[PDB]
Amino acid sequence: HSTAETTLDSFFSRAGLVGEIDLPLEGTTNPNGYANWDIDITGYAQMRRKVELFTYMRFDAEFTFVACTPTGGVVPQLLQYMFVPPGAPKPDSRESLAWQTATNPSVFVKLSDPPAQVSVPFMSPASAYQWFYDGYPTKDLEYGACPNNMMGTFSVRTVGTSKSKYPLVVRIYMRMKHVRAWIPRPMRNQNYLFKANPNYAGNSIKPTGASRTAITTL
Amino acid sequence: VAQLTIGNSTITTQEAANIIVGYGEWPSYCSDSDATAVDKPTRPDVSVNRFYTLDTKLWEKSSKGWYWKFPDVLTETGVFGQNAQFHYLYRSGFCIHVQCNASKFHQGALLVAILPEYVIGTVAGGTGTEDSHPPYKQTQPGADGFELQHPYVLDAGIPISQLTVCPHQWINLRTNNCATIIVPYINALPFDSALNHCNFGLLVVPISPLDYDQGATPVIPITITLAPMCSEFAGLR
Amino acid sequence: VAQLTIGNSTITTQEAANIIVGYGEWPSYCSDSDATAVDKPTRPDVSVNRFYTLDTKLWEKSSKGWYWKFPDVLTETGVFGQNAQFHYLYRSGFCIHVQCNASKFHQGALLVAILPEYVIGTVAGGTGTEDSHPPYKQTQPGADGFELQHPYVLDAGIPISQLTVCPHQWINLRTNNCATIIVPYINALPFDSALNHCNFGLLVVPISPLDYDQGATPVIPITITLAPMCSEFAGLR
Amino acid sequence: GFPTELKPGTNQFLTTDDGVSAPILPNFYPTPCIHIPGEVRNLLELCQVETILEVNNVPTNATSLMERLRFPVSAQAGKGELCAVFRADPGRSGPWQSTLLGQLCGYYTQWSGSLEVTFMFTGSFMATGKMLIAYTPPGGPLPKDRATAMLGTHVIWDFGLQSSVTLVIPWISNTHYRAHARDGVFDYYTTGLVSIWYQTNYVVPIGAPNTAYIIALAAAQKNFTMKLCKDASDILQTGT
Repeated sequence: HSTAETTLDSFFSRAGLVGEIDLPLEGTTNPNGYANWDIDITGYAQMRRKVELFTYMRFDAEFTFVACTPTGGVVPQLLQYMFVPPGAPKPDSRESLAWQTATNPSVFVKLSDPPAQVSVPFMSPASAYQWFYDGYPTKDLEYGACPNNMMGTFSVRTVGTSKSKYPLVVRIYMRMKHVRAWIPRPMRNQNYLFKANPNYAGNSIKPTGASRTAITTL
Repeated sequence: VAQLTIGNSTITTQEAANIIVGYGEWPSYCSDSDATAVDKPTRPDVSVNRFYTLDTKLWEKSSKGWYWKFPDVLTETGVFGQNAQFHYLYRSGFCIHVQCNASKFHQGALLVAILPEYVIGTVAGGTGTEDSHPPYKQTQPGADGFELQHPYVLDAGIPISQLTVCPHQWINLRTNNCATIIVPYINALPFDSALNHCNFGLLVVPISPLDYDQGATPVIPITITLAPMCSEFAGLR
Repeated sequence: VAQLTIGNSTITTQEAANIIVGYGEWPSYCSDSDATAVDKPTRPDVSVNRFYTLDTKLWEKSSKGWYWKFPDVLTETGVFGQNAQFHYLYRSGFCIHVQCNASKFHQGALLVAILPEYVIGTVAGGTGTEDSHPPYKQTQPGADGFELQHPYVLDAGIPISQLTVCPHQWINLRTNNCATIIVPYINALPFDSALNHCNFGLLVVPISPLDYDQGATPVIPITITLAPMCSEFAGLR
Repeated sequence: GFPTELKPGTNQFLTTDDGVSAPILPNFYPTPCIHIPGEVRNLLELCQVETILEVNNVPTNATSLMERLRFPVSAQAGKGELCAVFRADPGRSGPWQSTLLGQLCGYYTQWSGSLEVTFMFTGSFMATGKMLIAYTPPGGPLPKDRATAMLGTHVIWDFGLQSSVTLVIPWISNTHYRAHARDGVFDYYTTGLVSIWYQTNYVVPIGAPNTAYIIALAAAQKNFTMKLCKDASDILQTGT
């Protein structure tokens, strides 16, 4: 019965899959053996609903990178995951001098080696992130969108001058730690429409939960 | 809001409204003398001390009222039903808790009371010429209770106009809903049968008829939850 | 004569013959550290601590011997069978007691022993070319045990000529009958599954063949009675 | 070199396991946190907040969902009539799903504690009468009629007097494991049963609304627990 499983850190812990990069040898998606992933903790489906229980949050995260082949095979390919601190520019080519700039923390690891993990501190220049922003950050509709909440950008890529020899799939897991929440708000009860705002189906409004026949009949 | 949790049960009842303790006595076990002096009666503290929530009855603009008979009501469903069936002698206090889920757009008043040795009496035929002692349905109405046919005379020629002279509590919708009564063991014997003699009866009558402007759920659910305080049994079978 | 009574059971076993305590350790609960540190494992002292008396096996002039697998043997019959089924993790010591009802006109000797992680191995086909891991009948032979097919190699290429290197006790008819062994929890994990991994096996083989001059009951009953010492479980389902 | 032997679990990644790993930005000093009013430290704080219990969870129509918040009482109903009835199942589907308590439980596998439903009469001021709220612990089906219902724990509520009564549910334990179709979730079993009855008919003077509504507010008591996490959430994030 220990009320410890109901804390905030015990509610928001656990490494969840938030990203899945894909470097097919040949095809459409990521045709340059590299891709840019913007840290988005909603990469985990049911996470949005959860964090959105509060108005202000603060936390750190431990990202883990489980990469393999689509088959699930291990291969002797060396990778480089780079981190783009919100504010610095991201790579655009397979050798944009971006991967070169030190102020962009990179971490080389082979697929042979166990998953790579690193910790991103609470970025935001604010006191805390905030899932809601009732205004405009002083043409276009810039409502509800809160600026400084950007945690950064991970840029995965196969080390080396030439393309990779095998197809690769990098899965990105992130567990948030040391959490502080504020201003609890009602629990979402209408399906989500966009990752952006809280819009909902303006006719397809369903009841918070299942319904019955008569109020007297159980 | 504050949910009481005594057993594998968890009723989310009000924080602590007003409860009428019956005849001013908390049900207790026993000193050291009974209908068994060389027979130390085991006191079920195990699963015999949890919350039981009887099938909610629906209150209509026309309900005449209902009643249950203790200890019978539970000898049915429950591990307390297990005890009352496999044991000879019995002594146990109680604690009933009647709740009413309705809206501020409804209205009514329920008189909830405990009446020791509640002996029923049917029509006695039709007009009054048949010594027909009420069915085994009115003497022990299981855990689903039974309806009053003549609420005014409580089915026993006694006027309900005076029922308040028993441990009672009112449930006026515009003022509350939950009502509680702690019943102590009331009998002319320390240890009595828990299967044939019903120590008492719980009545719950609509004194001020239920009502609602048309369009509101017409039936308000009355949820009776009870807890066996200080069960006692002697000799198993 | 003196009958031990620990539970709603009452075995009329000898006063107090000799019992071999396994690996020299009385089965106990646990210090304060396990496969559960924020999960205080409830310790069934209720009906999980009584006497169980397995269906007596009949010893013939030809019985090859029998064996049971713990904790499996009881996950079947019993409230200890209730626990082992509705719980995830498990840790429990034991205490087996094998009795033999025979007359001074019979003769034989049984080697009774406890062998941790008793992994069986069938014929492997017939001559030896089939990686057929023994049936679900030899890995967990319920509460009725299972017979050895090759007593000499205990069904696992190990010589019984050396089985005494385990907690054992002899049962020579001309000298006794009842034999006892207290088994402590032996595992490479504090809390292990009580449904898939069998902490050990109890063997009971006729080393000196049963015999009787013609005319005596040819089958001597071997009664195995056991008591779960210090049961422990974690998280119900 | 100092002697080491590696134990199983080496090179292993456990999603729950929480040791550590270096900071991607060593010298970064995360803008200090200032003071934000009303911080939460344990969801259980929330589980004790009263939230509207949709006891009247019948109208499903789109433009009626607002009625689910309250049930009604009126002149049409006569003494004894059963007004409404629901179960003490903070977890499971039903009227509790509207409450914050309920919604949180869904994010948990098992629990136990005492509950606390409150009933608010919103009728006229001139309205009077008695309603009989009654709880029937697990087992004993919903009382046959009002009478028998009263012989067990109940509370006669009188709005003529106090315009808001609170009922305490002793204890509900959603721990009695089960295995329905395939969703072997620890089924309540311990479904208490709250029923509200018309103790007296609805009484009002000439000039007042001959029908009122009652709002229900639930919440768990102090002694509430929650064990095991379950991210069951039908409302999921969708890519634009």
